[PDB]
Amino acid sequence: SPILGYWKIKGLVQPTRLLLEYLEEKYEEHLYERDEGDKWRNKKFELGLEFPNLPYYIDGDVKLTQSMAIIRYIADKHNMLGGCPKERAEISMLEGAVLDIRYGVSRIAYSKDFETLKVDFLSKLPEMLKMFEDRLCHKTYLNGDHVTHPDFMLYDALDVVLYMDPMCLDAFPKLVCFKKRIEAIPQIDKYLKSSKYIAWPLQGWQATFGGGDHPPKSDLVPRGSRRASVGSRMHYPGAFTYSPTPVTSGIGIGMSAMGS
Repeated sequence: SPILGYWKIKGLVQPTRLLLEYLEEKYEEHLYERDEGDKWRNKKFELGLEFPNLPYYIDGDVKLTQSMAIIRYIADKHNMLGGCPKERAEISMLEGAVLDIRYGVSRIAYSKDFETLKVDFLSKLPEMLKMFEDRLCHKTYLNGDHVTHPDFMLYDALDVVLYMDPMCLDAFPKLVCFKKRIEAIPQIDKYLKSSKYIAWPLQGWQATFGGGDHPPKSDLVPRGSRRASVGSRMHYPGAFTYSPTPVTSGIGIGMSAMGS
């Protein structure tokens, strides 16, 4: 029996949590919360662990660690890494291209001036989110018709990003389909819906972003609300508060100029 260890947070072990789920895998995690920081420390080394750390994993003869060596290992056991050095290069490139955003936040997330480094991260994100959108043209998952580990990596990355700016995906309807498609997976459909699911925090309870015991909206910040309007409150079952509008006023119609 494998025992995945980590904190009771999304962190680095979330996507491996989504792969185990998706592969109907048997495992029992060793969750650690803020309180028991002393728990993991009087145990850390009594694990016969080569390179002590979190997330960890024990398959019996395999006392392994390192955040991403596990997810790949698990992805190895089932022939998911790659068949040839050619495509094994793709998965690692999708992997790494995902880690640029996953890590993008997890460097700026615990900083003092996250609020400022926040604007500059979202500035490169819409350029990164095109590399993944573009790649989905005629593709269920990043690598086509089958699922790969960097899929729960993109899902996780996409999930998190949607907390910084819940608008940074609109221009990307193919990435939103992608997310909605992973969630539409039974094994992933009955995990995000179980107790196992760890919906918070995003990083660590000590993270300026994705931190805390609760996920309220509280802070965050808009901008385009300092100008005119494009809202409407007519049959728009929203959720946030970005009042939509109508497509035109009926049909094409052209011409026109407006007035004020």
